[PDB]
Amino acid sequence: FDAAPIKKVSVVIPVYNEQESLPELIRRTTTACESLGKAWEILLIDDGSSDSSAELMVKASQEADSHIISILLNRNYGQHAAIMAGFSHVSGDLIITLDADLQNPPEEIPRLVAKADEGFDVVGTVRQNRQDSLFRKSASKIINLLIQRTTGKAMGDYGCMLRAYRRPIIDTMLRCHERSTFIPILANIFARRATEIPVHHAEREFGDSKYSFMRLINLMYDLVTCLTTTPLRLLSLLGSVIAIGGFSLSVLLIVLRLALGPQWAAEGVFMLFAVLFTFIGAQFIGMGLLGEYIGRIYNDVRARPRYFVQQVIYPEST
Amino acid sequence: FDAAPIKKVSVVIPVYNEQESLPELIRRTTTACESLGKAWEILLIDDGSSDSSAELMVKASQEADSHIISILLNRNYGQHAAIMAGFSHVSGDLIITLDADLQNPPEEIPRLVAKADEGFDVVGTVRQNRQDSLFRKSASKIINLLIQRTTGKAMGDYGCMLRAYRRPIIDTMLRCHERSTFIPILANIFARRATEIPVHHAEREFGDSKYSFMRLINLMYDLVTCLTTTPLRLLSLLGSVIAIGGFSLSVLLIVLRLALGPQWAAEGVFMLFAVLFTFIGAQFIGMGLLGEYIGRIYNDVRARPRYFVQQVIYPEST
Amino acid sequence: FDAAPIKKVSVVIPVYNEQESLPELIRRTTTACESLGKAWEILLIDDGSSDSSAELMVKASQEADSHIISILLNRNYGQHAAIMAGFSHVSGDLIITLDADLQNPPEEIPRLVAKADEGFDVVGTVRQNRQDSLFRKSASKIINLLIQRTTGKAMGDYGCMLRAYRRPIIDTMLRCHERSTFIPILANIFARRATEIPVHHAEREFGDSKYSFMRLINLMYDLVTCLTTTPLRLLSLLGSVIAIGGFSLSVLLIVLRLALGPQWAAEGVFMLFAVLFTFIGAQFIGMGLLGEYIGRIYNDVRARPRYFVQQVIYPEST
Amino acid sequence: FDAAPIKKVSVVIPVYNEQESLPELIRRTTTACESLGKAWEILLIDDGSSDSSAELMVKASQEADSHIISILLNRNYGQHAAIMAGFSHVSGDLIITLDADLQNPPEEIPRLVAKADEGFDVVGTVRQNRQDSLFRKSASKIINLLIQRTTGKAMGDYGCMLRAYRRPIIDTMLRCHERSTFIPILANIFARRATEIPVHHAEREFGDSKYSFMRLINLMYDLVTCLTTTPLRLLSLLGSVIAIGGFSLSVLLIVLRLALGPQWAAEGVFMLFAVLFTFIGAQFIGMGLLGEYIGRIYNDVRARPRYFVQQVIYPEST
Ligand SMILES: O=c1ccn([C@@H]2O[C@H](COP(=O)(O)OP(=O)(O)O)[C@@H](O)[C@H]2O)c(=O)[nH]1
Ligand SMILES: O=c1ccn([C@@H]2O[C@H](COP(=O)(O)OP(=O)(O)O)[C@@H](O)[C@H]2O)c(=O)[nH]1
Ligand SMILES: O=c1ccn([C@@H]2O[C@H](COP(=O)(O)OP(=O)(O)O)[C@@H](O)[C@H]2O)c(=O)[nH]1
Ligand SMILES: O=c1ccn([C@@H]2O[C@H](COP(=O)(O)OP(=O)(O)O)[C@@H](O)[C@H]2O)c(=O)[nH]1
Ligand SMILES: [Mn+2]
Ligand SMILES: [Mn+2]
Ligand SMILES: [Mn+2]
Ligand SMILES: [Mn+2]
Repeated sequence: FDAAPIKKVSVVIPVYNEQESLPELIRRTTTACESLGKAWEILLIDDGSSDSSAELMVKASQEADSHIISILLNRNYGQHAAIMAGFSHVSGDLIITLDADLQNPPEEIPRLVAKADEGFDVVGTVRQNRQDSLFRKSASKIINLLIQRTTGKAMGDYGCMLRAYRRPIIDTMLRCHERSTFIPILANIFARRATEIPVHHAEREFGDSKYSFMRLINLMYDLVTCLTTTPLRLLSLLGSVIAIGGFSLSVLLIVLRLALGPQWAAEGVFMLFAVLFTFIGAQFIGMGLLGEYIGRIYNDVRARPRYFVQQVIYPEST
Repeated sequence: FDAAPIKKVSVVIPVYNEQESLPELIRRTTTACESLGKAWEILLIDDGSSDSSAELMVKASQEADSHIISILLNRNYGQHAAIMAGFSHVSGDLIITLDADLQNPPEEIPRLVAKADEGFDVVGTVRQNRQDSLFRKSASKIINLLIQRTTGKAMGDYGCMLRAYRRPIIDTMLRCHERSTFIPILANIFARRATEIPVHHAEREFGDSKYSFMRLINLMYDLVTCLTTTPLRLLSLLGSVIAIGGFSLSVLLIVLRLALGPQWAAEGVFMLFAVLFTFIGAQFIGMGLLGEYIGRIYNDVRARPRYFVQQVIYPEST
Repeated sequence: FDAAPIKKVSVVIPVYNEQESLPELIRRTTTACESLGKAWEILLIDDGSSDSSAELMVKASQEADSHIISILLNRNYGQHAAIMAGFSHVSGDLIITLDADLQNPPEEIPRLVAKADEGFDVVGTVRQNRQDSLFRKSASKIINLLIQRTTGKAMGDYGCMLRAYRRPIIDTMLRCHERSTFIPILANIFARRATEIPVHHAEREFGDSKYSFMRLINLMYDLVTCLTTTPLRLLSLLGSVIAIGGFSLSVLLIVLRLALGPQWAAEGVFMLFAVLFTFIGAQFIGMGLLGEYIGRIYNDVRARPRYFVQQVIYPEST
Repeated sequence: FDAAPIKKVSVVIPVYNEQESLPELIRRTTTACESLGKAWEILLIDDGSSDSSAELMVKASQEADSHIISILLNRNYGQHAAIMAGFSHVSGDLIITLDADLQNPPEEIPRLVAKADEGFDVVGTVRQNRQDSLFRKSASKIINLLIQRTTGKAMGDYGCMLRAYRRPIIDTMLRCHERSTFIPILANIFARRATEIPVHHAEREFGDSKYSFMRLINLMYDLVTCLTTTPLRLLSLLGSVIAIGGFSLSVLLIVLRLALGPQWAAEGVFMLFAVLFTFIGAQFIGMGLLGEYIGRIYNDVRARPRYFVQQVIYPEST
């Protein structure tokens, strides 16, 4: 777990129509950062805000002895794209991500900085006081189950964006080819050592959440497609089940009619429907056959590392 | 909006079986360009013309003190491919695109040059006197709706090829991997600042329009495929609707028959048809599942920028 | 048509289980090449022959003052792959391709060399005395129709491998990414100027043709897939036709039953079948929608030139 | 078959939850390697073992005068990925692969080393005493049939991982783009000369086999997808068969009804079902049409060599 000590830190905050909370956010974040006794930097990214957020950001950047860098984008690209834009400019050894709605307490930064200074590459967080509602709860349960099945371990909370990373992870991720990503998952791919911290949560003080239904469906699709290619494998299973059922039912119908003779007027249509079901299952099998190669192409185009080494131990003589 | 002043301009005109209009076009364009009081250049591209257009082009290029460069292609590749070929040779700071049928008045060039000299990267145009016909009007309405939904702003008129660009945009676009493109849309992807101008329109004086039905369907397909990958997402919605309807209808049939007893001779076939509809919906869901990964692969292969920066504002101390 | 004069020539002959014809082939080819009065070279490629062809090839290469180079492959890759292997070693300015079964008269080489020396990049050939049989004739007719529709001109005869190319074409083709190709078509993509020559044809003197039914189906698939992506567009047309027919038939059934009342006992099943046909057509439309993006990806991965320039004509002052 | 003599050898052993067999394995492998009278090296790779295997590996590496290198991975990637990780560090001229369960006798190493020293690039092995059970036997029969059909020769036994390779093969394979591979097959792609050796087999002394049902299905899929793209071609054949059958049956029904008049009450539904079957076959044809291009894209993205040269024989004068 040994690592070089941290001497500078950077903070990345995506902003999108959050003029109401920005004034308090700036003061609280500045106080928290100054409480570290460490060199600090702040970067604010405007994801195509329609309100006056950009004006406040530039005004803050123009204040005397200001440590705030303002970055403007020509349109709305998304939260993670803005985070990548922020990463492209950071100069500190440790990177902190934070939300602009102020639901994440800025006062938790020093704990993350300390734990990362112990030597850990990636430090996560878990919301001890987490709202419970059937939709979010079920989604989180299924998503965490899939994540632990795939990665081999559970990360506690994936939806919390209050996290810390070291610069090498940022440099590694920034060179990836894939255009769409989920930063918390993509970070664990290159992490040699990880930990977590409990933190408390609060509701947004002003405005409304920007994640609508479609903007949430897109996020779910991105997450699932970034995790695994497994869904392409269930089509063949479903087709096999349907085909076996149809074939067995047709054979049983033939045997029953031969043994007992005619029974109903609509017997022939039933046999034809059974054959139709068998063909429909064969169609699912074919689609899964296509999906296998499609997934292979996707993985090859992605060009992720084929393996990751945790450490190498040579003897006294190489 | 500050930018370096313009000192040279270049004009690109695709030619394809337009011998009738070329003589007048050359004179009018030369007069318009000379009215600028600016260094000017003209490039004519032959997109595999079958008539004598190439002979007229070479003769014009061979005239004394001629500023016309003639470029010949071994076959018909298309309008935008010819425009790219022209861009590959331009030397001026500002680039002007114009049609050879002379429907676009060459006299509007100085206005575009002046407005671009103000500092704007991309200057468009809008046809104030635009022909109205149900086909074109509906197509334009739907296309503009989709464009404003995707890009976030409307461009006024996409079908008008009388436009201006600065050289950096040309260099950026010329290095893109994609083989098929729509220049007006691809230009806005890299534009930091854009404007528009009203202009008048006229019908072609000679000949007939070269865009047939199939040559228009191909253009529509290219435009839609260059805009977005959304169409791959509607298949799953349609499948979900069909499957839900079929399942509900089958359950209702079972409940009704149990409550009221037999009602019709053809009841079983109705249940079988309901099951068939459910499976057919599942098939659409599977095809959409494939489409998600196909779109991901397409975007990754394209390799467009993940974000574009409008400007960065550091404090007095970096 | 001006070009540098030719001073050396090279000949490429694929060999695959042709020991019977090789002795006569070597003598006739040597005589023909020596009749040119030009520096000449010969390359023989063994495509994994099971007979003693390799032994004869090496023996010929080991003869005193022999101009024959023998190349052996670890397995059977195909005719065009062997031709590419030959191209990878040629040193002459002009390249000649010839078959090993001796159906192509070696005595026609000097005519090709002379015509190429006139300046033409690519010289083809046409079989004046061509066997007629329904299978081959219909296949050639349809293939030539498609080729002339796509490329814009007809090449006369595509199945004749007796052809000539200049070295720059070979170098251009050899750097293409695509693993499967049809050399005659891929050559015309980069040819600035082409011509043809009539030649006579004969049946193979010994052995049997190596192209079986499956080995011919694979060749047809390679040719069609190298030509165009159009076949992916007919699925949507077929689906549209089927859906329109089904919808019209269902509406007509409803109208007729309302106007005239009940007519048959099996009316409901007919309506259900009409709805089923409509959905089946929608499925074809969806598959074509997928095919559009698949073809786009294929073209982008291929990375062929976006345009080819025949010549550029600057004025007296650049 | 001439090749440089071997002076150093390396051994690669994947380890995954095999603490029970590791102590005996280390001693037996050390004795076998020391019996060669040749410079030797050993590399142990931990594929994310949950038991104490890593502790034993590091302890062995820390022993005085130890020739064992221990490599740890952050998670379970697979057997072949671990073998690739081992290959990334080997320094010897010849590479030996061995299993950790000790079913492969380590005493067979010197025979492989000697035969490879004769000059062969790749040396395989065949299990003379092989367990027979319907599942494994049928799978091996079909797999070997497909392998010999594709590659042109049979390898004897593909499931035996006790094999030897020279360093150039390792370097060639290590630069391949494909993320998923089957090492024995991928090795033969670049092998100029290969041989085999009989060896005896034994059951694992401790623990249980780690290859479950799903972990075996994934391996079968990887093997088949690495071999060939043929499965995408059978869909069109099946569709053609179904469509021809349906069309013939419908025509026969029409002819029979016209000749003999009405015969059954359910005649119309039979004709409709025949039409439905024809359309279903057309759907398979379309899916195969898509599969052709998908396979082309897969092969192009893979970027394997278009041909491999066994040897070149120039005359006395080049
Ligand atoms: O398109 C978007 C949506 C959100 N955000 C930012 O992401 C954070 C999450 O805000 P939101 O309230 O939507 O998320 P919630 O906490 O309600 O889940 C905020 O800083 C937003 O400004 C953004 O930059 N772009
Ligand atoms: O394959 C084509 C079709 C058109 N054009 C050029 O594109 C412009 C548009 O001409 P057209 O009359 O077809 O378009 P319209 O103005 O009628 O929409 C003209 O300069 C044509 O010469 C071209 O270069 N290649
Ligand atoms: O897999 C193959 C098949 C053919 N050929 C060569 O291609 C030419 C064509 O021979 P074939 O008689 O099969 O073609 P045909 O003239 O009958 O169409 C001959 O030189 C063959 O040796 C080859 O190199 N590899
Ligand atoms: O995910 C896996 C599965 C197996 N193995 C190793 O591969 C070899 C094969 O072991 P197993 O007993 O599963 O194969 P079997 O010989 O029973 O077919 C052993 O050295 C395992 O440690 C591995 O490294 N990773
Ligand atoms: Mn919020
Ligand atoms: Mn026009
Ligand atoms: Mn022949
Ligand atoms: Mn075992």
